[PDB]
Amino acid sequence: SPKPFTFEAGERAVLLLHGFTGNSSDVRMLGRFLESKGYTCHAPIYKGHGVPPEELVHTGPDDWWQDVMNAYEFLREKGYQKIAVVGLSLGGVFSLKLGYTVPVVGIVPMCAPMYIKSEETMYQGVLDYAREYKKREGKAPEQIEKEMEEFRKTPMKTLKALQALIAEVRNHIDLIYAPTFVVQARHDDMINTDSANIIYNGVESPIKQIKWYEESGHVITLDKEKEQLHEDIYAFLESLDW
Repeated sequence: SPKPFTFEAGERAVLLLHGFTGNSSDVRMLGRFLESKGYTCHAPIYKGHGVPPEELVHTGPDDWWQDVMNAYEFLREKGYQKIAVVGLSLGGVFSLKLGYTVPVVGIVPMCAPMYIKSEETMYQGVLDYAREYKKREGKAPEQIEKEMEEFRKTPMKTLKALQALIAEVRNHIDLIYAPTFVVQARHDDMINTDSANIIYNGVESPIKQIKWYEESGHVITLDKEKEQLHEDIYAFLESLDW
């Protein structure tokens, strides 16, 4: 069962944030890589995440943002003053929000959405996650159907709040001056890839870069170009003034 992680190495720290329906496993390989390069890493798990999908629908972005802020403070409290933030998908949106909320050395949003899917589409996405999760539990197709029958009886009321979160950060990214590396998969079937240009163009950061990953999908940390992504993130972090 996935759990948060903290790898303590050198004095430079990186906060790693996962995406909606994701968990710390989505950033664990990047954490081990950065630890091996001497960076301290911490990845939380948002409320309703890394547990049975049944628990997700009762949580929302107000809960998940508390987890993000508590994670930042966890690093600070351990004496790591200088923190970069790297985030996948929704974690990338939270990376941007931390970037104008609290002191950070740099931000790497990876496949972060700047625009809104419908509540129906977002809900379908939760349903897909729930079924994929039960498949990975090795449950028989019959058992999955019966469980999803039950699951569909409860709506997820916090989805309007997630739409509102995305629009709010979209409209505040002009407050960001921190060095920003925008990462985007070229073909991403989960988000509008125009988001990447919106972030790149919309921040006030004097120091910024963007890279497109040509053969990757949305969950880019788990996909086939992760080795390159790891090197690119490290090169970016090495270029910053800690």
